[PDB]
Amino acid sequence: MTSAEIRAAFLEFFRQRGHAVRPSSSLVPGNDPTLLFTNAGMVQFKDVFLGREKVDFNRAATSQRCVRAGGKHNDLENVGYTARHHTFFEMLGNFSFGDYFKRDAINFAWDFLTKEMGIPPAKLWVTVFDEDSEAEAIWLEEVKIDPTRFSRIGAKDNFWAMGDVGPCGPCTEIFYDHGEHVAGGPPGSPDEDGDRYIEIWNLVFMQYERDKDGNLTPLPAPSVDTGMGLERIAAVMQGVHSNYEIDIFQNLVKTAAALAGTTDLSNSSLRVIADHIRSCAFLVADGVLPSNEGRGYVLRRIVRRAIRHGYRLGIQDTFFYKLVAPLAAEMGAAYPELVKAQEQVERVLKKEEERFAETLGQGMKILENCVAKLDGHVIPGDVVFLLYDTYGFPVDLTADFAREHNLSVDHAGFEVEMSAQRDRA
Amino acid sequence: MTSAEIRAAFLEFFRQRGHAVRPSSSLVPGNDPTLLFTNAGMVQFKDVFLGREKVDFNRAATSQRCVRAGGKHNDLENVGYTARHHTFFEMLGNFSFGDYFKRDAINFAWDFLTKEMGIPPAKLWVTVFDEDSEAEAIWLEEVKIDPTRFSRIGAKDNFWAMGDVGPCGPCTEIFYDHGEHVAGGPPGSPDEDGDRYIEIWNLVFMQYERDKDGNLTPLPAPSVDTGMGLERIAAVMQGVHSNYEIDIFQNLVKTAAALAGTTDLSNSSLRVIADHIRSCAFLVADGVLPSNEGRGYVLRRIVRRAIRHGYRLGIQDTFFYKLVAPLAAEMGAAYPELVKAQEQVERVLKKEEERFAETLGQGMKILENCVAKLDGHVIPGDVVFLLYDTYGFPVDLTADFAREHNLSVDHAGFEVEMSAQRDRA
Ligand SMILES: Nc1ncnc2c1ncn2[C@@H]1O[C@H](COP(=O)(O)OP(=O)(O)OP(=O)(O)O)[C@@H](O)[C@H]1O
Ligand SMILES: Nc1ncnc2c1ncn2[C@@H]1O[C@H](COP(=O)(O)OP(=O)(O)OP(=O)(O)O)[C@@H](O)[C@H]1O
Repeated sequence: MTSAEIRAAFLEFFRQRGHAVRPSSSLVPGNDPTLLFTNAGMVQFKDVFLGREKVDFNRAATSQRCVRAGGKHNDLENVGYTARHHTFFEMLGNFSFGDYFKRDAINFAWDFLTKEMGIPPAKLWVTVFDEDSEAEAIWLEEVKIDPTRFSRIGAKDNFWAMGDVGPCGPCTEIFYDHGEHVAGGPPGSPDEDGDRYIEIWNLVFMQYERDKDGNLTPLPAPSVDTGMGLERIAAVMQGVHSNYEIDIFQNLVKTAAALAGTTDLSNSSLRVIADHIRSCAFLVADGVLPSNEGRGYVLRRIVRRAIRHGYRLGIQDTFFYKLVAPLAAEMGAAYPELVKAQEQVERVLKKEEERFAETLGQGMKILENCVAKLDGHVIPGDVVFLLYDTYGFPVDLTADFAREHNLSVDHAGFEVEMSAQRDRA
Repeated sequence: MTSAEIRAAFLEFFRQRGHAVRPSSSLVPGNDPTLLFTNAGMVQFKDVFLGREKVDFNRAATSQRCVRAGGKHNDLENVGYTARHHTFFEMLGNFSFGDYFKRDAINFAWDFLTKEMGIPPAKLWVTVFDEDSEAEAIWLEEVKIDPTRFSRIGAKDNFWAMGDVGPCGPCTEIFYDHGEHVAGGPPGSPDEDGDRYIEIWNLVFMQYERDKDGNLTPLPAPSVDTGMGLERIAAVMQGVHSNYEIDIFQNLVKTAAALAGTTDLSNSSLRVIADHIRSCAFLVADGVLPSNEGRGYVLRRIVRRAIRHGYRLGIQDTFFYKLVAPLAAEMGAAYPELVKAQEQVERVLKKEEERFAETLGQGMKILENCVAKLDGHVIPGDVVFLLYDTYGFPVDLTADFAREHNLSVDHAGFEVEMSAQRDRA
């Protein structure tokens, strides 16, 4: 089953159950100058959940484009290192605005995974907040799932809050078990962080409200916000362990491999490049341009990290913008604004890669020389600062190179150099 | 080697190296109204490290009484469940106020452990911050420790900051390996939290200054603060795996066993009672009295949790204050104020146990009845609030009973009940 078929089936399943299918919001948040990029389906509905905005539907469903490259939800460093993390991904979500609550949300998700998608329950694993007896009863006594594939988890993973004040409540999560050929343990075990038991669907129950003085009260109309990664469930439905092996990435990875002259289609730097073109092209299409401040600098950082991975692969000629075309062919039916903006996106990414290529090769020679002469395992702060200040290397780009060689960078020493520079500038 | 001999050998070792041996400060912090209790040897010297207070010595050593039962980390819930956690413990520390730095600090610690204490290097394990090449070079190239018993760890465990602003810097830690008979893995492994590799000594290097804007600059006079748990090194030096098996706790546990009429010195509630008399008696000796606010409520909570464990053991008469006498006999030479205050401490703890005994028996009947009839795994919030509001059960005491029966408590439901109560007023 293709990713496009899963996306369409998800939305139709919830439309049949009375959910208004709404378009994805932009990656640039409209009403939040404190959020870098839209990072969940919830973002555009935040004022509805708060009761600050009224809409003519009380349940909705979206496939929301998200980027997690900043804040605590920063998966940029996991890209290329796990089977399950992207910068750009689509979050399939259903929302209840004071309408249904835990019973329907749990039944909707279980019906979709086990009935519409036909996933064997023996491959699924469920977690609840360990103080949420309602969710546990619904799962164990109503749905009647296997209680040996069930974990009760504390507030760090399974209790959610919109902020210090505002709505909060427990969460329940559904995981897919990729089997004994993948390292890792089930949720709650010391090895839960492995790629074997992958979190597929997170259901948030807005149950309580905390006021400015800290009082907790019950929400007058409890609400639901859920989120499932399209790529992870597509991997499940296409029989592969890594998100990068699904249909949606095949043309991207093949094109990058051709541009690098390689047959190693599983190469981690090709996967990084395929991930980064998605976030970079969609970010530009949503109006972000490279810069040295704010949202433009996150875009600049990801673009330049993609260029460096091409350098690592031996690519000698401008290449990154050539992946906009297979991306738009693959995803343009779902995201026509990408097709409409394709030429402008290519021009922005070409220009940025050319700007960085002015200094990349010379900066890489310095780095390679540093590693060759290095006594310890830490690239020194003055070298990091030199690459940043003279060669346009973001610190995290240098650190990404370093980690490929089992090295770290001296972040504190770099910050000391920055402070010394501010005094001189 | 007895705990008192280790304490004295530690202080003398550093006195021989020019350290002013200074007395422990009180458990009640004087110059930090946001800290509940003194939780490290650093606390009384914070203003010296900050340069706000001048002293006639630039290097020092203390055996500091600490309580960690609130705030960050908070080890109250670990007491009785691990070989290594207390509420009250003594932290052996050496301090450099802009004097020596990483090299001396590392050699001082390795000399004390491997030469003064004679601990085999093969039983020790060292961690450094993974960006601290100075610490790594000193250990590996100067001291020349076994590089296979060495871990590079990230900023969460091996980078320290005094606050959002102020001094910060890398840490290096020394662990003792209790061997194959104890579960757990080395620092940095998924199973690092086990009791096999126990952290003995933490060395903090104040190397940088972070300002209100987030900028780092080098500290004008780098400084050192170290801390080593007396009980953990005493277990090592006495050939036992658990803190509760050292000389000080052999006496306390045996006395508790006599009060409970049992020969089963391995009963976990005896270890809890033995730990809690230390925190409760020293807190009272330092002038804290039970109350329903602030520091007095933490004392009240620990006292009442100790009483609840006596109830679990079947103790039928007022008992907790009777452990003050063996505590004073065991620790009174090092802490004469405990001897001076012994009768006052006894009276305070007796009165609190008597005040609580008015309702403990009835509340326990409710709790036992609730457990017998309970559907699910969560004690409901209204029962939690009843036990709190009418029977004087702190929420964490009820939760401590609950986990003994594989149960949790509904904290959010309790807070809802508290808000409902405020509304009725
Ligand atoms: N970086 C990512 N790459 C790919 N898929 C992701 C990524 N982040 C989240 N997802 C998918 O989106 C779903 C919803 O994300 P969300 O962050 O709300 O849940 P969560 O990961 O449990 O939250 P938290 O980690 O903060 O507890 C996840 O269950 C996962 O399937
Ligand atoms: N609750 C406790 N019970 C017994 N010993 C303790 C306790 N907390 C700390 N110690 C001992 O005191 C030493 C110094 O503790 P300190 O808090 O400075 O370091 P830490 O515990 O590594 O800090 P972190 O909170 O970052 O883990 C520890 O290495 C340990 O030997």
